[PDB]
Amino acid sequence: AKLHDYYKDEVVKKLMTEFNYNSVMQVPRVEKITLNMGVGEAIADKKLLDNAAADLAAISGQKPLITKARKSVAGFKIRQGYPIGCKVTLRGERMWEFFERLITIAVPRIRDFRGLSAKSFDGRGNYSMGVREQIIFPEIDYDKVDRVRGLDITITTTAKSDEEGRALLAAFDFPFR
Amino acid sequence: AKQSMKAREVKRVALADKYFAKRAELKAIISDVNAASDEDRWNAVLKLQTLPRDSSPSRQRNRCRQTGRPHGFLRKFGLSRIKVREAAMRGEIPGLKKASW
Amino acid sequence: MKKDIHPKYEEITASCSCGNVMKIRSTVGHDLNLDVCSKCHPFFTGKQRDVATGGRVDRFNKRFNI
Amino acid sequence: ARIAGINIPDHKHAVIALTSIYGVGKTRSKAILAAAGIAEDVKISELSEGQIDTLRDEVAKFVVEGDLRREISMSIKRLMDLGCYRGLRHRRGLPVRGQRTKTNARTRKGPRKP
Amino acid sequence: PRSLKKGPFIDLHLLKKVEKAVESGDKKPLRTWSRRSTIFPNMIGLTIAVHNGRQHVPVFVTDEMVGHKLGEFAPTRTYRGH
RNA sequence: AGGGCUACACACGUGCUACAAUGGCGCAUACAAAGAGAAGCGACCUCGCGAGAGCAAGCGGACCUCAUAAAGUGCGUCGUAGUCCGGAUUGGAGUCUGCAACUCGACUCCAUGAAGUCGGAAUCGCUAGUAAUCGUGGAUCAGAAUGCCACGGUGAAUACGU
Ligand SMILES: [Zn+2]
Repeated sequence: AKLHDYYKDEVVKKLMTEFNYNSVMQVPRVEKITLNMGVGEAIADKKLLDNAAADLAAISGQKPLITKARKSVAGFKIRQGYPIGCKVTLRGERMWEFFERLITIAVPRIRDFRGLSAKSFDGRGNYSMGVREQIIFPEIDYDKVDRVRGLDITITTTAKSDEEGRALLAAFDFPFR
Repeated sequence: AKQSMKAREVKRVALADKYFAKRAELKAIISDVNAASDEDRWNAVLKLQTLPRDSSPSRQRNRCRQTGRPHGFLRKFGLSRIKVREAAMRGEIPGLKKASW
Repeated sequence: MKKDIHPKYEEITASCSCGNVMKIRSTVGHDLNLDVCSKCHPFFTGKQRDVATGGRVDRFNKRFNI
Repeated sequence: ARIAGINIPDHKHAVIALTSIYGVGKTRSKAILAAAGIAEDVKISELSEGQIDTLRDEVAKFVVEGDLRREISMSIKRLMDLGCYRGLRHRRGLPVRGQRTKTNARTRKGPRKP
Repeated sequence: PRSLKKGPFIDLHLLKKVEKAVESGDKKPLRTWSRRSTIFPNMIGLTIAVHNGRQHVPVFVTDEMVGHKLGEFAPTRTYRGH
């Protein structure tokens, strides 16, 4: 992923100045991106989770990890150990490549794209967003699709403040409406 | 007697006859091949819809003179079948009489 | 990582009406022909029309009325 | 017969067995039969292969079974996708072209099941 | 359909209000009534709240959302089933 | 100002079209009646398959326009097939009117052209130019009818009887 190179070089170069970090290891890093899809309604059908799984499998070049409901719950009539999710862990170049892919294909592909948020950072420069529809990715057919299922994302970084993740993502020219 | 509907009709007819001969030629600008469809007749349409749509002769229902009825109207007499039949019986329509053949 | 379970991640081409062509890996497979990118995108510009981005201007000059 | 990927019938007037193309009634049938210059009431089995190839490369100037089928498909697809009313009539599989709906439209809806 | 010789149809207030917007903002719609006005490719990117008889239902103008009428995208009767 | 009266799981009622060779198509070809016609008819002419458009005479009319009647007749064609029956539906592209044709106009061209193989129980109309069918015009009407009214055109059966 070029973004990875760009990070390592230009973003690295920028941030050492931007935070005045004395040790590159003290410098933040994007360590992983987790795409969780809280299917939830997989209590209804397996194939929707499978479709969601096919969806999360098609979108990113990495077979998914099908999450399960931790405990059973009446609020959602989910039984414990049940597959009410599906997610993938992108890290490394796949992470970066899907990253470039994302911010340069699907972000335009947003309906009435008004800019991406700047605050859904979980407190440690780990960002978290919500995707409402998968069709923004051209890995999708949009005609042979089954749903408009989104997912949520937790881009977990080695940045440690929300602001640092913000700055880091700004280094990637994140929209940050 | 619903003088609201009848005031609407009279008001509509009055303004259509006021701004008459204007939407006429404003239409003449538009069914003619000139004006490039974008220079004169196009601006002309703008002027058309500035002109009260309530000055068009199609908004009129052509209501009966005595009663202002929307339906059953007849362009020959200007009155409903009812008012006209009563007059026909009374003889105030010269020459008219029940046909039979 | 594992094998034979992970989707195929070949590098395809993102050639958009933006006119930019990018080589990303994905599960697409084919050469991808696009409409808009990180460039030639509204939010990434301030221009109305950030690129032809659809030639319906053609029909709009097929009916010319301005 | 195998023209345009289909198998237009044989022992049939040329104009008529030309109407078998999804996109050619009788009008376009005649149109092609003329633009290639072949008699109408010549049956299909009455046609040589030079005229057949002539037809092959003459019908080509239209949209054809799969192409046209697909084409109309994508048209309705833009209908649906654009989010319009006709899109909704189409979504429902209802009269789209402005028919009455409380009783008729047993064509789009299908017969009186309920 | 509409005669070509006649052109498109759109209210002047709509055009001018539209113009002042393409002058002076991008962020908010207009609350119109003219379900019969046409959609110009210049209105693309807007999400105008068009009337529908009682409510100003909003419609985001896109490329393909060009050749139809404002009334085409503000349905008037709410059917749900029997 | 908009929308609704046009909504549509549905039932019914009228009416339209068909399911075909006594017919479909193509060709040619004649016979009406009536009425309407001036913010109309509108000849011709010209453009446009066409919707129509321009041009536009005349006509307030036993005179000018609607305006060819259709059915028919003869030629061929189709050859009994969901068919060269149908022509629903749908797509596209138009023409027309109107401030305007999304709801919610009409038409034109192209293109798929659906059911549909004559129809349950039941049930309707009619005794002669009638039924039956052909077509025609008029109203309302900016535009808008399969409905209404009217005109002619072909044109039969049976009524034993109670
Ligand atoms: Zn682009």
